[PDB]
Amino acid sequence: RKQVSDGVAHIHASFNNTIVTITDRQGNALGWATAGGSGFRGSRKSTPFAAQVAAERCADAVKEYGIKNLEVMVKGPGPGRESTIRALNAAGFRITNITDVTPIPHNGCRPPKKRRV
Amino acid sequence: EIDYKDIATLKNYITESGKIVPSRITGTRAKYQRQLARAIKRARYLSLLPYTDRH
Amino acid sequence: QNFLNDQFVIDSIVSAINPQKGQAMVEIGPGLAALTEPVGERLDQLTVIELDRDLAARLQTHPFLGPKLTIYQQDAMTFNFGELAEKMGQPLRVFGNLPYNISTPLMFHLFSYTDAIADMHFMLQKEVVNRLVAGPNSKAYGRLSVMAQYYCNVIPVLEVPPSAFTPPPKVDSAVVRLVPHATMPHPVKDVRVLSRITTEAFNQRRKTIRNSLGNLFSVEVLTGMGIDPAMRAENISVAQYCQMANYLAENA
Amino acid sequence: IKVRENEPFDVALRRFKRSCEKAGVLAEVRRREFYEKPTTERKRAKASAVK
Amino acid sequence: MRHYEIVFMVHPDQSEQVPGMIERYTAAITGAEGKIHRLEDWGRRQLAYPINKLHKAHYVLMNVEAPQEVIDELETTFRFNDAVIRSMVMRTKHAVTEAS
Amino acid sequence: SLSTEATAKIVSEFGRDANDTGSTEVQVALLTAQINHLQGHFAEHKKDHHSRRGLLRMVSQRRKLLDYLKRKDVARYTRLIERLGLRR
RNA sequence: CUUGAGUCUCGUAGAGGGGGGUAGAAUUCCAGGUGUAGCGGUGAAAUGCGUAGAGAUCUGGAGGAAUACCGGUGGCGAAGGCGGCCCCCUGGACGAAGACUGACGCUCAGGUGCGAAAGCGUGGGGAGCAAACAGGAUUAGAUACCCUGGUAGUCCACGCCGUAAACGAUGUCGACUUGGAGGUUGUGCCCUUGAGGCGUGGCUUCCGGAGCUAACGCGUUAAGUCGACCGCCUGGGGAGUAC
RNA sequence: UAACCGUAGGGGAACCUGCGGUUGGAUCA
Repeated sequence: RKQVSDGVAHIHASFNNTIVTITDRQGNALGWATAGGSGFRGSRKSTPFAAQVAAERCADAVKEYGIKNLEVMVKGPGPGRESTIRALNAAGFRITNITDVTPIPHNGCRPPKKRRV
Repeated sequence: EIDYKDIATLKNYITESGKIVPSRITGTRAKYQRQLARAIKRARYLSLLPYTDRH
Repeated sequence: QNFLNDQFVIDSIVSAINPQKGQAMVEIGPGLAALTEPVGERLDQLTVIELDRDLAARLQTHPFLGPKLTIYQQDAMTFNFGELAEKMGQPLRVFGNLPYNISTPLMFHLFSYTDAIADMHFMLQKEVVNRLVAGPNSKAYGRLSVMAQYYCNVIPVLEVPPSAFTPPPKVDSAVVRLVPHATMPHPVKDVRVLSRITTEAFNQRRKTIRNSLGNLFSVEVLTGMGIDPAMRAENISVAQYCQMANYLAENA
Repeated sequence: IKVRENEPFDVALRRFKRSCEKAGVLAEVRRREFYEKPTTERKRAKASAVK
Repeated sequence: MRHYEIVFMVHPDQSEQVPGMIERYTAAITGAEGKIHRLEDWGRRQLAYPINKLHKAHYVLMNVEAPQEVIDELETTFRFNDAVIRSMVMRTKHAVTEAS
Repeated sequence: SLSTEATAKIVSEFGRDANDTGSTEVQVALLTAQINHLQGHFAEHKKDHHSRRGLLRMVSQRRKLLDYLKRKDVARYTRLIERLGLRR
């Protein structure tokens, strides 16, 4: 019941899952979505056409205000960097600026050895 | 080229990410490529030029 | 899984065990009866513990072994040996080709029954046998040496190459004999404490006991006992470890 | 990476910045590092670029 | 002696001190058997990034020639001076004059 | 390395003539300087080995020259080792 | 005596070394705001973290390690190795007009010194990563690979240890011997009118001729033709072990 | 689970794991 009018939307695009939260201008949570919470779980998610149905769920929780326009914050790779923005363009929302906020360091921390099969 | 104040002749050797353009798509005699990059680095401290772009 | 198949090796183990009529013998993992057959030939009765139902069924139909065998189709890890000793009416002579996987927990399981076991003859990884028997001041000496030697006289028998098994294991094997002490040379009030001291000492074996056992014994206490605080876990005798266990029991 | 356009439309322009960073210098990190594995495979893959 | 080139950026809301700061430094250099063959006031201007907060600072150049000794004295008065946000001074590379 | 006002200086002190930057008497002496001067440098840092390699170079290189003088004019040797306070 | 070797002058390029500063991106953590039932992970899963409010998101703060792009078939170093920007101390290499010394040189058992990483001692530090260790999973078993954690260690100082497939698996120095395409750096010259064109040195890639080679292949940076000095080999196992 | 060398720790046993180097690694990584 605040009517933020316009607020950026973060798209935490990951591999094992993807989640988009339609925060406000300053950066306050107004409504978040989630593939894991979008019916199918396990790992069936991930896929782009699976995240789209997730972020689209926001237009059902963050619609209580009246977002007439909003930007997009895509972070991290994975099947949900495009899908999300698309579903949002159809949901009825607008757009003000697309950008990738993926954490790209300068050889700072030393990543995990991991995987070796 | 050997400087940083000549910020005018630098925005060309970068992009929307302020990243130092390769020498592949420049063929800047190499010897000059070295100098060209050195400027963009030190020049970024004087906030004359940007490091990243998101901030 | 690794079935003993070499005839000469087999003979050598049977010779070492020396089963005599009237002894109550129990084999863990008879498998394809490599030892069961020749041991059983010397006895009137013999008990076996076999998890593989397929191989257990083949023992039962052996024309000479069958009539002699009591077969327990269960895991030896939680088998009540103390109760079996009561039924046989005498301490048990335990033997077997043990899977590397369960060998150490099984040995401790057996140790806990003290009196109920006359002796043990097991095939183990060669490096395990070396640790079991090791004395102070050597690489192989560790918590297992101390605990095993508290409970038993440790007697190396045979070293056995991979080619003796089908399929061959990846490492050398050895047979060891373990004999619970008739008279415990260094009795301990409470073994859990001995277990605790050795764990603490050997988890930091590259530190002096002053450092590794400092949470448990002051330097004054160590000095009073005749133990040098500059020594490391592996320099401390079985006797001294037991003296530390008793101190910690008589004083905490 | 900074998009912005007048006349609402979901054209793209987005894969334009997708040529300098993006999922590349990302997966580059992802798992472990490299050390000797790169200086080598980086100097062998170079051989490839000849013909 | 050895040439130089120091460009100090003083806090945006302390510009009025910039002119005074110059006289001190300059005077010292002259009183150090040195020379000053370059100078310019860039004033205030937007920054690439909010270096040390804000989004603007006062810029000034130099390109002296005084002996390293006396210039090493500058790093101190420069650090212990909240006015100046950032300090950056390169080496000689032969006398630089005009242009910029 | 060394300053011109010094290198071109000393040369005019050991040279049996003028601008004889070749003369052993000269070159040799020119080496002691850069050596003694560096000793104060190596006193600090220490770990700086790659610089000492060059230090040792000029040292042995200097000796290679001293042996020569002894094998070309006995006098000049003992006549120069003093002006440089060498031998220690 | 001057062409070997060296000195002087003046330039050039460089992640060569030692010290001290400093910047920006990211991680983790601490605090607070928004907001709400999931997050994380895998082939799946599970351990784990979540209603004591996570994850996400945003603001402020603390700290440590490493420096995207430039970055290359690149450069410097005796080797090992050496990448942000700045200053201070310092080594070597190369070119050019030249000027100077005058065989002062090459190699080098023993000797001295330098040595990746792991490891060791004392004292600091500790974000990420990660032997040990602990859970979860896989499996016939799984003291593993995989997953959730995680200690030494990795970082600093100072001292020790001296090994590596310390590899070009090819000792150092010098003289000769068809060619082709390229890289990097110096210099001379050319309507220097140009990106540019012609030479002449240093270092370096790839192809390849004669020759060499058991073959693979090496091929002016030779494993070709020669000369000086040094190290080394003499069947496999036992054994780089015992004493 | 590419292998091997060094070094370290661990384990019935080959061997597993970490750190650095190597090609004496297959497939367009």
